[PDB]
Amino acid sequence: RLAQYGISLAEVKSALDASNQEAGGSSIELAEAEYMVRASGYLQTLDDFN
Amino acid sequence: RLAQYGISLAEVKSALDASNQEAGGSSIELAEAEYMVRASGYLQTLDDFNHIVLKASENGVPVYLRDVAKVQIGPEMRRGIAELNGEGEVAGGVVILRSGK
Amino acid sequence: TFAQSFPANVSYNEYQYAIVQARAAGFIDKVYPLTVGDKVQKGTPLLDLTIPDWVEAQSEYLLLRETGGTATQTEGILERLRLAGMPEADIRRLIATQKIQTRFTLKAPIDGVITAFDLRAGMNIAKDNVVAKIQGMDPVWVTAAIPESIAWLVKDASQFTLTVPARPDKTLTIRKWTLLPGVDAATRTLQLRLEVDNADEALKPGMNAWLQLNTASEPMLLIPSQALIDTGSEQRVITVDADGRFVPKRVAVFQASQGVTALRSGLAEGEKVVSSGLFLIDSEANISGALERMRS
Amino acid sequence: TFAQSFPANVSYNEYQYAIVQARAAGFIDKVYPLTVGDKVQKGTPLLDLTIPDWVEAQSEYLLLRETGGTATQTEGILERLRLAGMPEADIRRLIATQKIQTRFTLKAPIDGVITAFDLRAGMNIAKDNVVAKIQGMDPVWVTAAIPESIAWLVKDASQFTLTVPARPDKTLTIRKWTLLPGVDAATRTLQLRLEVDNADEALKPGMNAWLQLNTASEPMLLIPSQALIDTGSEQRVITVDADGRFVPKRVAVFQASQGVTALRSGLAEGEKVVSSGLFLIDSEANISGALERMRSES
Amino acid sequence: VTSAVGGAMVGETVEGIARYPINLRYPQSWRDSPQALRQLPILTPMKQQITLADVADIKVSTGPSMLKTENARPTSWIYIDARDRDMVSVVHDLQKAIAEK
Repeated sequence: RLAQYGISLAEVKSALDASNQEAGGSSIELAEAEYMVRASGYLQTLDDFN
Repeated sequence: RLAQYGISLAEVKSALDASNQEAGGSSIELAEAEYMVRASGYLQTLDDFNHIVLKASENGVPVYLRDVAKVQIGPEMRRGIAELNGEGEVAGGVVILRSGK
Repeated sequence: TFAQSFPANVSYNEYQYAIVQARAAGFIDKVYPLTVGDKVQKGTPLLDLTIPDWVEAQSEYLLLRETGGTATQTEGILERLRLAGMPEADIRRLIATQKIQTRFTLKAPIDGVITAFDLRAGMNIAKDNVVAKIQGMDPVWVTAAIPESIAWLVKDASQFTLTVPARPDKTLTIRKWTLLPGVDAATRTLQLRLEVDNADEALKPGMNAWLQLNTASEPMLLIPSQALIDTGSEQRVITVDADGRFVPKRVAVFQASQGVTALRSGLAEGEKVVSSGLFLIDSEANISGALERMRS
Repeated sequence: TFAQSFPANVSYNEYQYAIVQARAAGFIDKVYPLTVGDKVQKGTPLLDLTIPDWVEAQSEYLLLRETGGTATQTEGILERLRLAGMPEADIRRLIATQKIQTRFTLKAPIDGVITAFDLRAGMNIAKDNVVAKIQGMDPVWVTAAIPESIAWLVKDASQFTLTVPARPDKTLTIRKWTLLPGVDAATRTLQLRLEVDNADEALKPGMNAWLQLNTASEPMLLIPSQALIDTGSEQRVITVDADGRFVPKRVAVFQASQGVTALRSGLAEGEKVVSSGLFLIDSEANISGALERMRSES
Repeated sequence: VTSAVGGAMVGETVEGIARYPINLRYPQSWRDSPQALRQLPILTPMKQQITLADVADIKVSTGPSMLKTENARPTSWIYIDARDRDMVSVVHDLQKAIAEK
């Protein structure tokens, strides 16, 4: 599949190890309240893998 | 400015975090003395900020940080505030004693 | 106040730009010892070539002389020889020698540098070919790239200071220059051209150069940049009224420079203004809302 | 009032286009001081050339002139010359001088800047050899890049204002804005081209331009953004009843921008709603059991 | 998210003994509200120009404000008491009560 799609073993790993984290984007005031900016990114379903 | 100059957020950061250090190039004898090779590179003036190289044409004309952003100086993010006598907010410190002493 | 040094480059003069092509088809006999990157002067032989085409008419002329034809008859065949393309000087040779001219020689039209040269021995030659592209560099050119932003300024600059690393001594005070109508897109810069004299041939096309600019704009309203609370769109400043309290003030900005922003309006001269965006919290202290808390 | 800014490039006006070509083949004699990047005005001499393709036809005209030809035997030999290429201009010289025309001077058709120049001193000119491409810029073009998603954000009533960093001193004046039929496949952006009056050529092609857009929306209930409390399940605002009784009420948000949200329903014009101190009050009413009450009252 | 819309730090200026933070971020206006984030401009690798909403859905929601955990597992407490009253008996009545209903 690699040869056929022009993807290398080296590439797949780097791509994999760059799509399984969560991110925090500080906070954001509104209504005098403190809203926290969360960002999804963890692997959960096998689809997230595929 | 990013879209207009073909620079990405990702690029600016990598360019920024690669232009703020100092380098040591061993020593170099001369006159039987020991001359140390220092190299500048720290950020000092705001110009050093404005002049972070992001993109350089074959021509010789570069594209600096000043072209994709402004470099204002401001406060940080705080976890707690201190206020004095209602007539002003200020900064201070507490002195903590070595438990047993 | 301003103090910048724009990047520039030495280049050939595009008004000294020759591209020698043959008037008519033929075939190269001899090509002189020249090649791209060489220096040539007006008159330098480029190549010899045989051009069959003017033979037909050159005969018509010579024949006319053999039988003394009308004056206007010769004046005619000589013109058919020019319009047919044939050096006014080669025709001049025809009548002198009174012999058909079959071989010719192309020569450098003006002195300069062979930047292109694609015709060598054993080849043939067509009217679209390029026997030699010669570009001069006497009044050599320099084109600086000035940041689009200060277009409002460089438009009315008095004089620049052209320096160049290759020759640290040939530093002069450029007083006349032509600001081009086009702005580079790759970078966002203006194009500023200037002709420096090259009698000594020291400024060779392809060397880096610098165009210094030390000037100051017209007197404007000036406030410390550290005093301009700017959000993406909306932005104001913090004024200090007579009683010494805080009051926001919508202001319009012209442009900053070296820690001071020229103001277009919003406030008049004199007004005291705090110099700190440090009255809000950098981490989302909704500037609009935080400015509100300061008034009631 | 929807408000959003977009990037834009100042560009040449493409209705100011002229690619000069010789009407017939010949050879260049003179090439005036000129090159790509320069700015030529309508009439500027580009180059001199010698075109022999018409010599034969012109002489046959002068022939008849001296041999008492017919008036119509001329008008017919002049169109034979007209649709041969020779410009009506260079033709008017032929008839007004009775001399053969051999050398002509090509000039700039329009006011603008040269973007191309293929012919120089010493060359032979051909029917296709573009002697000079000249693009105008008086009614200068400026195009903005709108993301396909935010496309809905632009309508007819939409108000536009341009601003160029190069010139913070020039108030711009748009005269025609258009939403091109296609979307740049390369950037997934809708193309919004608008031409701006460049009377004094102070707005050069290639420099950045910021386009701020204003768009009218559907008439809706309007409250400040500080007023809306959003918990991602309920949308509430603390109302200030007649007597001064803070009573929370559930609303339904539509859209928001410029620090002003818009409810599709949940209130009534004339009603009052708290802005500052909104948090403490909401919390007080949360402790008070008010928010609990309001939600339970249905 | 991290850097553009967040006050994410990325460097430090070495000023004598002092050390101050350097952080990258968009203008505040580009991140004022939720809607603002849905129109957050992104310059993709392929120099395409899109909004944050084109690669994600953003939604407001409540949730935890602090996660107190004991022993490496998540544990929620239950505070039961009496004014005055007895002790050595109640907790016994509960170890059998809860685990029986």
